[PDB]
Amino acid sequence: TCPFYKKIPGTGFTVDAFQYGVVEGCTAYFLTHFHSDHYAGLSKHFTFPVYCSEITGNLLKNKLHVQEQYIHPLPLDTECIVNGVKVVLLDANHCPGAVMILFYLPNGTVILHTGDFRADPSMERSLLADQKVHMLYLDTTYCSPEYTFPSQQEVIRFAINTAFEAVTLNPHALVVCGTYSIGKEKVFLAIADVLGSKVGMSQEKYKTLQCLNIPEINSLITTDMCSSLVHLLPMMQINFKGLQSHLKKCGGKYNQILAFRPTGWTHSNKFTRIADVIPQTKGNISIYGIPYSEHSSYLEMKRFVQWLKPQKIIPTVNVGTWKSRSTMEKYFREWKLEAGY
Ligand code: NI
Repeated sequence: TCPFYKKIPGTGFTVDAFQYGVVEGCTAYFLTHFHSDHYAGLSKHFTFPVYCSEITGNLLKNKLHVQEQYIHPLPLDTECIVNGVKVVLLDANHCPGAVMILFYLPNGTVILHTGDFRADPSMERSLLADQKVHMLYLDTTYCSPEYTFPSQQEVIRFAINTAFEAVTLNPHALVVCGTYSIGKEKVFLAIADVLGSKVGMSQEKYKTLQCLNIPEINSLITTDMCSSLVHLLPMMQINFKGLQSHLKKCGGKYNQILAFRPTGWTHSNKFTRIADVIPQTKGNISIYGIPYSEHSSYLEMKRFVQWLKPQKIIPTVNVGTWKSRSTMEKYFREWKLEAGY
């Protein structure tokens, strides 16, 4: 059955709760963003109201084939009424169309659900600053002090300079960027822009990108692989074997590959700065691991929560084991004692 952390008290609302069949009591199903763990169970066969951003709605319609009558897109940063309750959707700084939701309960309680997010100081001057938040449903993906990473901008700058140098040294090199879902689009779009190229990709991936309300998208992406010097491939193909194979497929138009695997955290975050990063190399193919994160680091999460000062925290990630929950509760108490709430 639907866990308590996906229910919003004093409403018949749920969030990211599509895998449990019909939820008893539920009159409106919110979807924070289009990642398969969160949407799991939604399909053309779902017949209840789904509330979401416009971008998430485009994806639901076109990729999952959910019928249009059941999709209720809402604009950002706007007070809206859903089934008699005031809500606001905010940018989560995660992947395209990802939202946090603010719920104003009839009794006067205020609840923030972060969905998946990457906490940032610009969220300190949104509609959140205007009133007290009593309860916080928190993306606790990286809630442990070992999880540090550079800013998105440091990582993009590194990627840009690396790619520009390699292709100026060898104008017959191909750049490849690995991908599995939506998110991290800036990696491949910034590389292409410094090289004066469009990004080439499969038909399914192109269809996905065409839903995302990215300005000038038609000038940036194509399905003609031939005509482009940055290609997207599935993450699973980003290895020496898959990359040599792809290079045979392109018809001797390129004689070298430089490939980027955007990952989350891995253990080498604990020593190496972004400037020290060096690739793995086998012959005429080089692979760079770059920690481009769309989740809060420990320090970013801590700052956001210390600012917000919620009366209660409800974790939404890593809640499946008692050890993880116990560990997280310890960090929440520390933050509360340091900050005086
Ligand atoms: Ni996500």
